[PDB]
Amino acid sequence: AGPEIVKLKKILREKAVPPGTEVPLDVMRKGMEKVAFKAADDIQVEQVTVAGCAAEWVRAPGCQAGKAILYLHGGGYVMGSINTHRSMVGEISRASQAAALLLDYRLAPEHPFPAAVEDGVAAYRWLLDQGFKPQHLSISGDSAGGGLVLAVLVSARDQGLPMPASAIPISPWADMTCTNDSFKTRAEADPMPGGINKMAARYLNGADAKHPYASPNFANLKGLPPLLIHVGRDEVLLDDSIKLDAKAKADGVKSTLEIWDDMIHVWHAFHPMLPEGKQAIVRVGEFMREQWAA
Repeated sequence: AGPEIVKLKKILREKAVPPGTEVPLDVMRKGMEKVAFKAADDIQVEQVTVAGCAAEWVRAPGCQAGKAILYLHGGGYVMGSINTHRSMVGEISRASQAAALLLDYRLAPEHPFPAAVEDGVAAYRWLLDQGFKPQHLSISGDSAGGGLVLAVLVSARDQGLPMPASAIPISPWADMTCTNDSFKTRAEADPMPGGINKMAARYLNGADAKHPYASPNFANLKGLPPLLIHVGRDEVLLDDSIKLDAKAKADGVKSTLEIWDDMIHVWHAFHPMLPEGKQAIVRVGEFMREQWAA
């Protein structure tokens, strides 16, 4: 284990709210906003509106004309924004030499499932309408946002939309039942989970937790484009990614799973102080670019 991850783990444990204290949603939202990394100052940004949602085009230096990432941010379907994610997304734009469309999709409990999926589908539709070719498109996202990547592809496929060249779920939450072994197995190693059930409850609002667009580990994934799945060994959501990968394989989908030893939930987001964070982002961009050559 690098010294950075050890130090980051320690920091994350100090700051965590003890297990079981109920933090109000508005407190969690504001906290997440207040601690958001500022994006690199060579990242520029352009505010647009897409499918009735605020979005930003997030363009690092070196972007290729004609290419785009639909980016779907994490936050358990209940929090996160353009602000919480602009930094990391700017580094994914840098690594993939493509502009990212960062969508402020509708969040539960105000807008429960399937609002976020409708927003992602419509955003993808918007990109095709703007004239981006599907073979020039990628979709990526972290945590809740990473399951939503898969939910969007499935829903889009069902609606006759063409698939993009690739998809990169980062630490995807793709199974709202939260029953996988790793919630027990990886819980000690994970400094980042009865709070994950509250999110699920807020998102679902009574809907089937095995609904394909809520929990794409139960969806038919046939026809989806090549996947890169990043997950940390040291995370409660390990099993979501292992099982996602197996599902995709079974379903005929080209899938590459990288389990990064010693890594935590969306360790990418800590790229400013974590060498592996930077490395994993460079890898995401490498894969998007590889898939854009094939």
